[PDB]
Amino acid sequence: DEIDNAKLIMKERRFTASYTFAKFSTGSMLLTKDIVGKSGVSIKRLPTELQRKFLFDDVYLDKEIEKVTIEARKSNPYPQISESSLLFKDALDYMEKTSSDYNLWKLSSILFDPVSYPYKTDNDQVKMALLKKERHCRLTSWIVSQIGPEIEEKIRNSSNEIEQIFLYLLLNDVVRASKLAIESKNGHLSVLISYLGSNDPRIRDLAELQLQKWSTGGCSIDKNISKIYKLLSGSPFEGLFSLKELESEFSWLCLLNLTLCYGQIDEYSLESLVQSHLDKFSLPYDDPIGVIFQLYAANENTEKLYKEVRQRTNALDVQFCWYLIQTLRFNGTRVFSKETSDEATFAFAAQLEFAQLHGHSLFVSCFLNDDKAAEDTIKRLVMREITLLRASTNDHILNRLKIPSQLIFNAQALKDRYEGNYL
Amino acid sequence: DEIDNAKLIMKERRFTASYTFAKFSTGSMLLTKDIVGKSGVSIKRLPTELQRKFLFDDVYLDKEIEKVTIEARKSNPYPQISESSLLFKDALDYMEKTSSDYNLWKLSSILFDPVSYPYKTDNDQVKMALLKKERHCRLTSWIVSQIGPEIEEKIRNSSNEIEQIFLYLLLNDVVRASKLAIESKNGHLSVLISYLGSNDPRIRDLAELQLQKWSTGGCSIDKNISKIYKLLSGSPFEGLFSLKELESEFSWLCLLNLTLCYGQIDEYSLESLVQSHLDKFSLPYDDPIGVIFQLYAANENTEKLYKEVRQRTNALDVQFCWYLIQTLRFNGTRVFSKETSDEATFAFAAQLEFAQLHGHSLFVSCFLNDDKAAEDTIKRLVMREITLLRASTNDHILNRLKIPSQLIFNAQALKDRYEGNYL
Amino acid sequence: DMIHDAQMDYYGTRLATCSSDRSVKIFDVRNGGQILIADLRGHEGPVWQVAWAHPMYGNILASCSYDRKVIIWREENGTWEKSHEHAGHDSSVNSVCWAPHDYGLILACGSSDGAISLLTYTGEGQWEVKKINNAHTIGCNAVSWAPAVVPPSGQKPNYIKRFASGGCDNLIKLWKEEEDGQWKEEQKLEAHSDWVRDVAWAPSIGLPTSTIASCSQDGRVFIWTCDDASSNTWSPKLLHKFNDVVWHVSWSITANILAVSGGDNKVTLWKESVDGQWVCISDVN
Amino acid sequence: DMIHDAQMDYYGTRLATCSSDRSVKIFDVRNGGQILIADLRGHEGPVWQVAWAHPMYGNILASCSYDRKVIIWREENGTWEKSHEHAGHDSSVNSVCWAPHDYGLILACGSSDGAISLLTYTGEGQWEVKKINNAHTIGCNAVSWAPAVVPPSGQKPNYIKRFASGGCDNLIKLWKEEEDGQWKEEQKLEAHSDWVRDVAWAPSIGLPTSTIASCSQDGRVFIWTCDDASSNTWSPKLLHKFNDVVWHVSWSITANILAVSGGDNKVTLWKESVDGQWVCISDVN
Repeated sequence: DEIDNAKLIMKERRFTASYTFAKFSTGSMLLTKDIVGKSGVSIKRLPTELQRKFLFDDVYLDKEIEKVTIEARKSNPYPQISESSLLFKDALDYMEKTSSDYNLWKLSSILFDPVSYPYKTDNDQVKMALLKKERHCRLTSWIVSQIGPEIEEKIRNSSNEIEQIFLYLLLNDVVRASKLAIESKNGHLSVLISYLGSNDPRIRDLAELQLQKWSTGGCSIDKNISKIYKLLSGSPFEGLFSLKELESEFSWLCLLNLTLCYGQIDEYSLESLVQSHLDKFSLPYDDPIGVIFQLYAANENTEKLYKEVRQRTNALDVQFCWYLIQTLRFNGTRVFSKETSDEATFAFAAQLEFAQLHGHSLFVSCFLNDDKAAEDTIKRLVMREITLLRASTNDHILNRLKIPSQLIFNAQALKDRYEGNYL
Repeated sequence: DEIDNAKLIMKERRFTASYTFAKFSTGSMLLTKDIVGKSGVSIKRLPTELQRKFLFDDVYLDKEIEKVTIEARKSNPYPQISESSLLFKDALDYMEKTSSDYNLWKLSSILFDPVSYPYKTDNDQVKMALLKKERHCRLTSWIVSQIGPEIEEKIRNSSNEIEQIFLYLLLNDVVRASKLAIESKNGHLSVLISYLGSNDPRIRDLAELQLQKWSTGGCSIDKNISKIYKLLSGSPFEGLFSLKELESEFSWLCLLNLTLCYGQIDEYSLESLVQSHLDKFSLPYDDPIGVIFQLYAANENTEKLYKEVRQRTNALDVQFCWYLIQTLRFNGTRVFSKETSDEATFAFAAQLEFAQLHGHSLFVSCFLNDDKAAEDTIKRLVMREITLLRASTNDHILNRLKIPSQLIFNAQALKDRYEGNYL
Repeated sequence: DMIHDAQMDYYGTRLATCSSDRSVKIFDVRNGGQILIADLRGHEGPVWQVAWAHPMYGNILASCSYDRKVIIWREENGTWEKSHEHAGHDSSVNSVCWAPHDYGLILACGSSDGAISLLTYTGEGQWEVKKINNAHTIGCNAVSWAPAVVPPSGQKPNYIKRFASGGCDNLIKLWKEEEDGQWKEEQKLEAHSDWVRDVAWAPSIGLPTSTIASCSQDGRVFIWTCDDASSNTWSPKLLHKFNDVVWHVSWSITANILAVSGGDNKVTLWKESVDGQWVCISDVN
Repeated sequence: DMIHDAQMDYYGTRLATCSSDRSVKIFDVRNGGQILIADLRGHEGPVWQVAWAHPMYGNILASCSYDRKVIIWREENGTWEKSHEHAGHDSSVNSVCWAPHDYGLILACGSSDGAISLLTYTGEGQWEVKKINNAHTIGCNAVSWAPAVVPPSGQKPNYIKRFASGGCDNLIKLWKEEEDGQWKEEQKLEAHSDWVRDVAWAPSIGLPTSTIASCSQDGRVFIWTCDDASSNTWSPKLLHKFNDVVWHVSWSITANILAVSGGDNKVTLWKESVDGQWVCISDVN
């Protein structure tokens, strides 16, 4: 007598017994129906796929804040970042030297963080050339450590001293590569190896001109003695006796180090140099250290590539992307569009919300260009999580972020007011 | 020492530890990977959502086969249906009188199954008029049973006898509607009610002409005495005192019965008549008996509506659709396109394949016009399931379906041959 | 037995609910644990949707129902009594929603008779009701408010005050409060082949590219978009189609993730890719 | 530990399998119960895909592998020995497939070096190998045969003998047996933004509207429909995109249901609606 209406209405309403439902809520939690609730309201929560430990310790957020200068925007009292001396370097301390992160980070910190020479020198053509180089070593010197285990060990495997030498070169170790040369009664090499570090056409030609001759009948010598002269020719990969063959067992990074050390075609941009390597060789698909290079390599097209890249790969950590754009934007390092920046600032500031990290979330919100949006978010974020942003989060985050005296009092008053009746 | 290749190759192959897989097989079963198999090959099978019990009993398939005439096609020995005396009626026996199916089926069997005199009188003006009517009663007589509980019971509720009468009319029960009229000292009605069944303009006008007058300062009149005269006017729903108001508590079908009994507005075709009702009233959503009417109603546009209809509703059962097209195609009853027929023959013959009931599949397969396709399927179906189509399925299905002597021997030989080595 | 709609309170403290047993239960979730607090009974028919007003007006919660009546329950010290009721529609009332807190305390209700009432609040226990007859052909199911958007003087701006709404005619009509006083249908949106089930006006992340989502009996989910402010252009884009009906759709606040409820008792999440195509991020339950 | 591909025998009697442990296991399934029958070991590297030849040639099964070699195992009274082997490619061999039984007993193999061998069988233990170098840029992953289609004399027709094939260059190149004797790339299909994973040539239900499905790293599944009014016009249509890669794709025989393997360890089924948009019929597992 009571089931026919449930049937009538269930039916007069196109309602299958399959009817389910779910709705997100203010705090960002969703309420699925499961039968697991006193009233069947599975209040599951939203996952912050944002995984990087240090984000959960006051110190980082707190300390990284002194790294900035806040100032109310031109169209309202809502704070926005004026100046930020933020470098990849900063982050290194909070990470561990064995993780790929430390690498990705340490790398960027090298490719982008600004080289800063100590003693001021009158001559500028010089200063510009030093930093030019400081950045050079810094990077090769790194890859030397990344290919250290790789090559070092691959050396224990030889009964061919000449091959042994070519290997020491591969580690940019001329000193030991030379010592070996003399000690094996293969001195003439110790000579070339001497020149290797410089740029002398005499040699260059002497090398190549020889190479050409070596292809006529008389081929009585080691692939190693050849490979070595090749390192003198200049371009070793696009050569008459190319090294493109090494892609077999060497790390693409082992090779790259070559093009950056012996693969000088003419004196010009490193960025463009790196880029030259990428052309002859393709890099590991989902590799973060890889991608980061393309970004460095594609100089002016920076933002364009980024956009292009992110559209195909889930290899760059939201927080990274953001920290990138930001460190690059406040150092002149590169060319980044307001639309794209804020586009990725939301991204991050969101994960931080999902996480219940309102201070970190809020803070990252300040790099918002769009004054309307900034205000828009901030008012929202604060109006809902005031209690959480009060008494112990460090006791003042909001005054630290130059947030509006009024907004605080307003949203504050509102909850005290809310709790007021509940009690 | 052995895990680094799994890692290298897993990686040198863009293979996430997420790699899964699944492939359908000849029998139509899919092999998912689950860890539930000795070798992790969950050989799950494909569901034949084709719910209708009788399909699993030899008798039906067997008996329904004598209902046909098979004949090899014009371009090969592959059998195709020449003649099929198949009617919805046939199916009724194997179903149960309480299910909506029996209705849907019983209904169609009325709207489409041929009507027929049982004695040879040939005034085509007469015979054509009889069948015209036989089909008429047959249908109203049905709806009378569908609205029986509905109205009958709704009558126990009335203190008003006049309203009681109007109700008896609604069931096309004049005899009792009249008796009541006289017994309540409301005789004049018993007179009109007398005329109601016929078509006399005198009355018709007498009614309407009165109705018009009743709208001028003459109240205290039963809505029932009015509603009744309305039933005389001719068109009751498109009237000067319309009954369109009844959509409130009456089954749309209750109304329809009206337009088919008192709404003979014009003396034409039934199909078009039914169609007239549909125009003033919206139909029940997801309703199979409903849809079937639109199909009957939209005469020449038959196939067009069908296409139109199937695109919005899962109310019409694959097997039905098929049986429809087929019973309609072999009786001249309607207009159906080869492309659309075969289009739906595959549909059905497929479900029958997932169920494994090949006997049915092969048979429905003969309802294929495209001689290439027919041959194409048949050769396939048989080549794979010969053993199953042999010794006990009734012992001859294949000879019964005028299938090729060669195909049998060929596919047969092939498996004996296959089993040959397996042993 | 089976609940229909249940929505968390602002400040995430309570959790009102309602099921076909005509009972509006308000639970409380402190720490993740559910704890009833009152069972507001009062509808002659199952309750459909339910919505919490903005804490700025104290603690209010309204629930509509198949009883053709809508109830507003205030709260005064634990005193969960109803301060007002409204039965301005003849057929059931499929949905309710509150206007962005700045417009004031306005409540929108779409019935099944094809109408739409709008309870505005006054100084005391008074409520005017500007109504919209024959808004949809066969009735209305969804009602969503357009995000409060602000347009040299001492004034709180006059907003565009719009609010969309789907129904049984398949049309998702948008609406607007004409400067004089009554709402008019700014535009229709016919992309659905059957009943529109729900229509949700995504919140603007300050961003001007206002969006709106809809799901219907046909089993398709469209995310209608407007390319710029003031251009009457709503270009629908297909999210996905399931062989079964979709019952509800909601927007996650920051990312604009769509929670798609419907089909196989399953609920899905979607985020629009850097490519423009929408994807399923995961399967709930 | 983890299997890769496993395919049921014709006549649904056996079930060959292979996993990364370099073992090609043939299990029997009579009544639904799995029962091993032999563990054909012989690959220096994990086995990738595996295919059963047509019973018309006895009982044959071929398996390719990362060992750059492909093996063909015959059967003579339980004698599961290999009658032939072929290491004509330098890099691993991602896939194999047999040509429709009418063309004869031809086997197609796509390597990772970017080539494609084609073992045709002769009278005895002999196998000619018409090969295709640099077919795809970075290698090949999929190889599928186009359904055997028949074109006044005593002759078994000369078929169009086509067979598609995806690879690491993102192109799904179709191919054709030139009247003289070698294959040429009739056409390229560039719709994928990353590696094409698998490519399956749907079987023609006698119907001339030949289709083909593909899935790739980008996580999209396309259905290249084609009305070859004598000219190659393959118009791709998007099935769906998941945020994760799709590993395999197969066609169900009658309905043309697509089994979509990939994404979240889940497998999906699809059928193109009476409307033209493809839908997910269900979730496996």
